[PDB]
Amino acid sequence: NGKTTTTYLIKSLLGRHNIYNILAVPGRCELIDEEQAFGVIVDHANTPDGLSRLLDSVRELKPRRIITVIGCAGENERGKRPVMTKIATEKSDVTMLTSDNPGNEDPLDILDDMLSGIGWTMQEYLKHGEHDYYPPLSNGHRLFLHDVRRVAVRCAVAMGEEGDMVVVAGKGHESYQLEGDKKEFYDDREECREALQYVDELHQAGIDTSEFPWRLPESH
Amino acid sequence: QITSKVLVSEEGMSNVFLPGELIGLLRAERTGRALEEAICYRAVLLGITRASLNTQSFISEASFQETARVLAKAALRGRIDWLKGLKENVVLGGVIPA
Amino acid sequence: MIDRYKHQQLRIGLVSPQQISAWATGEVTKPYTFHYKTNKPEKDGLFCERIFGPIRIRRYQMGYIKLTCPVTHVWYLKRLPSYIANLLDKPLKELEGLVYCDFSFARPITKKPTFLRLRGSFEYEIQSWKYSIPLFFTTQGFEIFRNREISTGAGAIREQLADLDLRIIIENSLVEWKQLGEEDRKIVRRKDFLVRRMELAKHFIRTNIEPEWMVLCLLPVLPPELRPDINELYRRVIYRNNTLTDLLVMCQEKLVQEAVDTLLDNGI
Amino acid sequence: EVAYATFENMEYGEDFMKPDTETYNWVIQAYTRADSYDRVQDVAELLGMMVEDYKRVQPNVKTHALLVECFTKYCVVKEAIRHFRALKNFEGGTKVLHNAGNFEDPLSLYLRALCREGRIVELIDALDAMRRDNQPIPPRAMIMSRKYRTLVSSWIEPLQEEAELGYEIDYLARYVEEGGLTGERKRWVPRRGKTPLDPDAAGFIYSNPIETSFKQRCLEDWKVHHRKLLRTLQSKLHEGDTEFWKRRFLWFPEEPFEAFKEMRERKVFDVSDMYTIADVWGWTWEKDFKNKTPRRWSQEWEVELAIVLMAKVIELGGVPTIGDCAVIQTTHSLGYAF
Amino acid sequence: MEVWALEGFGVAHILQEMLTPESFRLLVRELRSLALELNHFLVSEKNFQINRKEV
Repeated sequence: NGKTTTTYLIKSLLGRHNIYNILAVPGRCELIDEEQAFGVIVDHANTPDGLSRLLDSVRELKPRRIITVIGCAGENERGKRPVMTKIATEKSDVTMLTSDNPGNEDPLDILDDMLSGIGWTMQEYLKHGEHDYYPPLSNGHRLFLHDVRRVAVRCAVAMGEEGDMVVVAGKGHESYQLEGDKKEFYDDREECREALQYVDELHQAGIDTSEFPWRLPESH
Repeated sequence: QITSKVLVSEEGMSNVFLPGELIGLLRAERTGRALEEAICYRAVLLGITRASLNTQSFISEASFQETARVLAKAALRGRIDWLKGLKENVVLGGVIPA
Repeated sequence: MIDRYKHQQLRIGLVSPQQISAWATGEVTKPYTFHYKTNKPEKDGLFCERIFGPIRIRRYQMGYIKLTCPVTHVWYLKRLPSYIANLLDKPLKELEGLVYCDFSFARPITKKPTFLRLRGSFEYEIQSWKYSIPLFFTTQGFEIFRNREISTGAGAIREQLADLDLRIIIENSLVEWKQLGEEDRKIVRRKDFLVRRMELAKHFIRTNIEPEWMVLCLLPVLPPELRPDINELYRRVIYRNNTLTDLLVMCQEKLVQEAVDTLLDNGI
Repeated sequence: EVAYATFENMEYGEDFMKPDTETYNWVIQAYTRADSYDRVQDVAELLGMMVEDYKRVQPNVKTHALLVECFTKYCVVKEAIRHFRALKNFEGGTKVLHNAGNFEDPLSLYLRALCREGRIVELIDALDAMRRDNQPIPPRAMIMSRKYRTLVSSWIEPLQEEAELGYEIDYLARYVEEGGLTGERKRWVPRRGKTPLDPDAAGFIYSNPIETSFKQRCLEDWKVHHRKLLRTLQSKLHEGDTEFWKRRFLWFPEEPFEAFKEMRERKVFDVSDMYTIADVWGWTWEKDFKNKTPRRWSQEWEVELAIVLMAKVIELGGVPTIGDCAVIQTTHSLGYAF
Repeated sequence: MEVWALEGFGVAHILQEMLTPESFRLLVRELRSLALELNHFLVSEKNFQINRKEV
């Protein structure tokens, strides 16, 4: 742990794990700063214990809420899909499930495996969408879902408030989103960077993006 | 042919008959003896025009009157014509079963 | 005696886009009938010899037109009582404007995630949907999920038909039918609507006809020998359909949809 | 239609060609196992023709097994119950209906349809017939829902909800045991197509019946009986009593009873034509199940049915789940701890 | 009316000669222009095999 950040420091930061690195970075709790009131960090954590360690380091910073964007790779690592959802829903105030690297597997099938870790199914979630209301979990946390990673990342940034933290885990510094066989170019840092710029015009347009679904001015 | 049909009453709802369905009199009689599934029906007098548009052959109906309405309904349910009648086989150019 | 058994049957059914292609292969792409100078059939036209045969197979060989935008079949939309309107449980007035007027339908689908609280038919346009949302998600990323929150044209209807749960329709119609029973010209009329809807749903379940085939994606073309009026209607559909694919708008989709309605059943 | 053409050759032929009981069974079986289209009206009319031939044709075990299978598939449950009662009196009985698990296991579908509609009293009586025939409950009958409940407890009416169990459910254990590590898991993702997502809809023509609790069924039965009472008040129930209606039955005249007399004088209709399937097939037990006031649901009644039902399932080879026990000594006999 | 008279006599083969198929093959193509298919199937009374006639 801490080899990459220490190497960057030695050649030339958030959490107490970076204090050790200072005593002794792309995708390593990388803060995305655009002069806003909430922190946005992009990390490469894609394992149940990596996510648990990451979310416990965020909680010690004392944010008001933690908003986590997480997904699972397709065709591989089928055992962590329910595990990472249980961890995210018990450590994050709002959880946004999405697609990390579907490959040749359907993204809604992976999300169904993830939903099984908290006792849900895709059909039940879609039924709640028809009634335009997604209920909270047993612990009072919120879970939302969208199979398009670009939509889910930016919608989570739009849910940020004053003194919150938005954690975009899974990819980190990787710059590809594998769909089918093509490795389409996709950078998580750019999506967070661009969503912060245009979140102001979205709010003054009357749109309420506090949760799912959004409340447009012309919707009741 | 005018007096061989009954109309399933508006209150007769089941998985066998639907309300407003046109069924043969003999079929309705036989089902009544064997079931108590809300088989409620009244005799209806069908004019020879209306009786000719409620046959067992969509080909005969489509060649008689209102072809577009007949074919649109039959095509949506995959209706099958077993070619028992005479005009059905005349259209197909075969040998009539008589 | 034993009857000399003879079992012959013929059936009609709505045709899939795949079966339409299988008929032709064969795509007619030019509105040309015959060359002026050579007096020969124009290549890839309504009389193309590579599509229909040399100038007997021209009496039986079909072609097809690849529509850039899907169009509803006028038999199942306008001929009262409407089949599409009855199956979708929406009044034909609110559903005809989705085809021929400048309306848009929100939340056309229910089997994929959505995040906007829009629903129903919007006669106007959503103000934020024009600038703010496409800018926030970028245009390239917006086009992926655009036709999942609100759609327009006959294509929106086809998405509703394709996403219908026919077994849900039967149970919802039955419970609503009984609820009216426990409780004067509207109650009786609504009961007849529910019986037709559940009858329609049952036939789709036990057959191989898909309800989304009521919206045409491909347009079969009559063989040339049967059209030595119809030719002008075909050219009109091809002309506007080629115009629409050059632009790629909604006003042009109405022109394509209206032309197909004229070709299939005029006077409606 | 192939088999029905041969049947018509026999029905409208000479005396030595007339259909027998086996002939009706073959034609009924052809329609029940048709590949496409709705055939329930064809079967019901054939049944009426067979009943009209009672003086010469009587049913056997196969006739009732086919009719139970047909009405269950089309979810005409109340008619499947009538023919299952007649099937009980035949030795072998439920095994013939089981069909060795073929044709979507009609024995299990009958049990599932009774569970889905809250007809628990009928469901227990069905299990009694299976016991006397040495017939174990098939796995298709013991299918498990998402909340891990079976027919033992699916009609107690917190519906589609789990029980407390005294501890948190391990959803990762369920994920592994459902094939989540090898790609063999059942995904509950809605998809386009006319194929039901629920595995309990397999075998039915138009999906399984909607879930109705035992409490709703008793309430609905209670309302229907009083609707009949209100209908006869405007005009004791006598439904199915042919002898009573024959007594009341005893230009056509506009007056009803005068018209009935003219129908007999002109031989239009007489009391010899007044018979139902119950009285020509010797259904002496059906007068016990009709014209009686239904029993009102009580939570105590629901519990004792569940204890009886759970005992029958265990002694017939079924394993109720840990969730089923909590919803309802027997829990620990299965190796479960709360 | 001429068809009806022939049917009343039961002269099935005379009626077939006076009608003859191009009348039905052309009908199928015109129905295909409306996205409808009209298939003619023969079911064998011997082995129950379904044959799609070339129409």
